[PDB]
Amino acid sequence: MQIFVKTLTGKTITLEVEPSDTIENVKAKIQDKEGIPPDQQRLIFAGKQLEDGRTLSDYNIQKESTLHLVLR
Amino acid sequence: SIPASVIPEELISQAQVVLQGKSRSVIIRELQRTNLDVNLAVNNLLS
Repeated sequence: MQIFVKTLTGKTITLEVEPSDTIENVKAKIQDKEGIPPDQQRLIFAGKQLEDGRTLSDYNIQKESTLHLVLR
Repeated sequence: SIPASVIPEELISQAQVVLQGKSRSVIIRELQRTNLDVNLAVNNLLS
């Protein structure tokens, strides 16, 4: 399932994920692709911060959904 | 602080896109607090 992760300046990171992926799994994919430590990532979907141990399922994230990445 | 009227709208828009539900005025106030460091403003508002 393709999703988009937009950085604060509006850069798009396109990811391939599964609905059963945890947020922590998504952070590790961002680490692999971008070199950013998971512990520095905040992922946001529709204005809310996402919890590391919860799956994409718990947020109804769907094909082409857009998340936002803010570095802490 | 830097006057609201001089803050580039692109900085406000960046914050808005992440902080769905937040008004411009809250974002403007935070940007003024953080010397227009939009990353710090958005972190502050997330926490």
